Amino acid sequence: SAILISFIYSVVCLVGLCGNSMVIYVILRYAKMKTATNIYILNLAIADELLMLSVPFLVTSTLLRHWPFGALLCRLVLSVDAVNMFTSIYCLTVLSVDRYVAVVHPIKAARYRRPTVAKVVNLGVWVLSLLVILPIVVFSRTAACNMLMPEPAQRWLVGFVLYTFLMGFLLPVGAICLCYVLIIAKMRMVALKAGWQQRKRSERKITLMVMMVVMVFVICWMPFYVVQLVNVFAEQDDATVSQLSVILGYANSCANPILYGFLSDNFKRSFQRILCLSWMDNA
Amino acid sequence: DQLRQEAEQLKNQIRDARKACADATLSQITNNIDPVGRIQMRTRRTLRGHLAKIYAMHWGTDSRLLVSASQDGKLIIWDSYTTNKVHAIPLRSSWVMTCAYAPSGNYVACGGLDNICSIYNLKTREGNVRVSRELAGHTGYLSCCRFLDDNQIVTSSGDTTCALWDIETGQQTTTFTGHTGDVMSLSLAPDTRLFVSGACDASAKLWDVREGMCRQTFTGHESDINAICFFPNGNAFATGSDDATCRLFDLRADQELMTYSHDNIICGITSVSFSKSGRLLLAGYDDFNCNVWDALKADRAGVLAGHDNRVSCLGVTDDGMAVATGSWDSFLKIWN
Amino acid sequence: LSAEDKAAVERSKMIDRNLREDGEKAAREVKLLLLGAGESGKSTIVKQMKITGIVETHFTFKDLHFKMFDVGGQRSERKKWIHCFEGVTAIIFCVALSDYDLVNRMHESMKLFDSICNNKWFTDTSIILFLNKKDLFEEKIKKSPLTICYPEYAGSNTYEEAAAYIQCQFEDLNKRKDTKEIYTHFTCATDTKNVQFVFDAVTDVIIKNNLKDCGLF
Amino acid sequence: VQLVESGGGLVQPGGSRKLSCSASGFAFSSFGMHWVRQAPEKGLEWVAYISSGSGTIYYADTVKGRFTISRDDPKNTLFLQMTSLRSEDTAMYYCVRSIYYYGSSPFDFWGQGTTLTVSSSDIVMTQATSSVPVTPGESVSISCRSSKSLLHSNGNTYLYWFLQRPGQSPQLLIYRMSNLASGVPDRFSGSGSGTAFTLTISRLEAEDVGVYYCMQHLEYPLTFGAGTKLEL
Amino acid sequence: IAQARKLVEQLKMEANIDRIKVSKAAADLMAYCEAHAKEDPLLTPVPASENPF
Repeated sequence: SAILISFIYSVVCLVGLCGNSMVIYVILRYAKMKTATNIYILNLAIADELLMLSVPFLVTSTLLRHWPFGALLCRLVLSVDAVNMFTSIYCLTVLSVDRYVAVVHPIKAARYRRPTVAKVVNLGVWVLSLLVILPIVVFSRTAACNMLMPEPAQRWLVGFVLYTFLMGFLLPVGAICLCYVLIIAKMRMVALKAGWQQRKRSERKITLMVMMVVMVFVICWMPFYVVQLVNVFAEQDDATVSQLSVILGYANSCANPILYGFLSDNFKRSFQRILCLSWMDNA
Repeated sequence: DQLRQEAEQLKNQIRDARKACADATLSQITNNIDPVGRIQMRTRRTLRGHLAKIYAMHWGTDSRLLVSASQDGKLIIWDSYTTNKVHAIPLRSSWVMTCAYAPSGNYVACGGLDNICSIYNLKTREGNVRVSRELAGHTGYLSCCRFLDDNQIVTSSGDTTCALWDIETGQQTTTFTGHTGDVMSLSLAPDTRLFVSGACDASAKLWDVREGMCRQTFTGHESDINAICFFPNGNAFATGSDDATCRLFDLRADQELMTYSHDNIICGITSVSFSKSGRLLLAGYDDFNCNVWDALKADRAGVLAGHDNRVSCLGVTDDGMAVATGSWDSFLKIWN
Repeated sequence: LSAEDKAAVERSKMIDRNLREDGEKAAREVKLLLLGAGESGKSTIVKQMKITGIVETHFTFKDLHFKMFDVGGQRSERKKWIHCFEGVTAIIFCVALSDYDLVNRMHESMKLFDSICNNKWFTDTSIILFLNKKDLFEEKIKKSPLTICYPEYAGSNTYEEAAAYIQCQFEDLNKRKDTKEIYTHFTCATDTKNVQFVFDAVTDVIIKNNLKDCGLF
Repeated sequence: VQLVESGGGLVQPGGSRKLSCSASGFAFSSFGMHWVRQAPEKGLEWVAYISSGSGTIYYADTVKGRFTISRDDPKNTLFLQMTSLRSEDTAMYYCVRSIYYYGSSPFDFWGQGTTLTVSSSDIVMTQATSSVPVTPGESVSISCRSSKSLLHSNGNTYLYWFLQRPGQSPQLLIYRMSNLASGVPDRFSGSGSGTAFTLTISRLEAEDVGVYYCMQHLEYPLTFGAGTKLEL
Repeated sequence: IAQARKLVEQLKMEANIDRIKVSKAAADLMAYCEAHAKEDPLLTPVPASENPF
């Protein structure tokens, strides 16, 4: 099981990597990042790449059962994980806010929707992430690379398992279902009174493509953040369980470009470019 | 009524005239010349700041400054050695299809559907860029305006006419007629004496300025015309039509010499230009890219594809060290 | 590496800012494009609201400024001055319900509508479609059915049938009905009905645009 | 054009004082501004520079801390605030202009200035001469020498030549060691390189007698000569 | 008739001009192209010194 799941781990890691790196290569040159959109997408792809570039280490920690990389590494890898995860979950939210304020406030939002704002909020995201994840480095050391905060370990352990739960699962899900539901209400209200709207059109498409970017994000990170609570408030656990939970937590970060990437007009065009180029190259 | 016959006889006589002087077939002369080679260019500089399409541009006599005109109601001046902005002038009519930079460097000029070539002064105390004149007298849409001095400009309008003017007064000092359609271009000579025009009637005309009357007519296309320029020696010029073809006319033999086409091209030209040695003709197509040609062999020698949309304007500089292209994607470029 | 070429950059770093501030402010002044048959209804369609070559216009409604660049009075070719209007937000089309017999006119308007709704620069460009001079159409058919101009039509030579027939015959020429939409309305204002229709249609088109400027399709 | 200055007067040592410039006739908001200074019988010294947008401010190594420059673009008004005065700050101050862009002409309009009196690694430019007798028709050539090369690698020569007649205020003559201003004749010129700079007149005439000065704008601060008087 | 007299006078004002053959024109063109082919910064790329771009 360890060998097979390690192969699957490499698969997932490299496919995510390809996704969130091709996204950057496209958005950097052929798309010519100008607006805030391309700022947020680049930041998100970066975060994803980093969160994903640290699978093998934990895949050995599951297989080797020891840390042949050093204490400094046992701190740095874990911290990097934490910061990539949280900044990704915050970039999703800032994107799902960039839209509500762009169809329902398409007049005033001009003052907000600028590049400087994008860059400063990105920096603030990384800042907040580091701030919320430093307690890992401050108390990390080879045990099994884990956290061993002072006693009661339970107090510190669960204190942190609930600091991340809230600020990486609830605020974003409390500001991504809302900001996805104050869009459909409009798109409906301002449809009937146009003089052409028969049985609703384009809502059959923007009600399905919206309840799909709120299904994966909530079905992937849920299992993890619920089984944690279980294991730490019922005293039960198992290996394959946490393995599944982890592979999922790191799976959401592979299917994103397929949502916030290739489905963007700029991406579609700048990718048709390289597509036809390679068609002329190898065919 | 019956006078329409002498017209045909005189046309036949003129055909025989400009035909008897043809025994060369220029392409048959350069059989022994060594070709240019192959020409690749690199986008040295890029110039941003426009928020919409740009419709023309013009360089300066110092090879370093240039000017652009766009639909966002803006006329911008660039320092092409540092991609810096010297001036940004706001316009009144955003339907703009012309621009100009005077030789002295003092004044500039725009023009569009408003039927007015507003003329601006750049070097004024009070630290600003004021509009010195608004020149009216047309009933069409300015398609090109070009200076002669700081006090003599020339305009070409879609009402089938062209005009020479005088600024301090504002009154047409000359009018040029003889067209049967929309004029869409212009080109002045290096001796600033006799210009040339080319109209949607599939015909071009070689004028005079002092006198006022046409001097020669030129045909050979099968469709309308959209661009025209000279050849350094003020003894030839080149037309670019929407039939994908570009042609070279001479002024001493009254005929065309070489035709520039290729079956794999169907789109329409928008702009044309030459080089300081008249050995390489630049052409801007509507297939989102540009082209390059050799004016003595008819065979291409390069391409300048770096544009994600149409190529509306283009212009080589005096010294020679650079080239430019304007595109509907709102990004100016500087090759070399 | 630079002496006074560093104040020639605090200049180009303010010029750009001012350009933006002048480009992030055209949006709220949307740009329509009136049209019409031969001197049919281009008169009052401009003055529905009451605040040199090509005609401009300006009327305000709920913090939204409309500019109606009427162009039906420029005597040149249908083309060389038309791609100067791409990027526009919408298009209007004012046709008469009863003038078809003059000279027929309905045919000319249909040819125009076909030349418009399939142009190279108006694929993604939506359309509005008004139907003016209606109170008179209630009579022209009352005595002269439209079979004069549509012999293939057979039905109630009356308002609620013939009018809907013409509407559904004009709302079906678009060779593509997924990309762009096509609206309809009639000219019974109450001094303010139509312009409200334009407001609704234009906000809907603004949405359908932002929902591609944000990938949410 | 106009550029008036007010605020000058007579104070006691240690006090503080304000000085105000008022412009009339140009796009103030598009123009840098300085405050040059001159003592009773000495040369000129630079003291400040504010830019377009207010996002740039310099000072002299002598004054940082107690002199505060300020600008109000709407009412077209400049300001200098002084704290902790001394006797070395007794002088006449001049409001000035400066616009920078390719083809510019800095220091193209000097004001008239106010007067302030009280009780009791920088480049140097050597202006040796202090008197020269002449008579009309005489063609002269004044000298200015530096302690470093003024020519920047971009092909220029950041030197300036000024002038100041009695009971008047200065009047630019040359900018960048070769180029000539607008409002003066072809009688004046200049040339040289790298610490050697020669001015050139032809067919002298009254209204030219005064004290020519020298200046460099290669890098801040800015330094002046010491007065090449030109009498008969 | 409205514009069938001055038009013909003009068309006559054209045919009455000397017209050289084409070979001399081609020769002049190629000669101007040769005598200046050394200062064509695009036909003969210059080193990166005299190339401020």
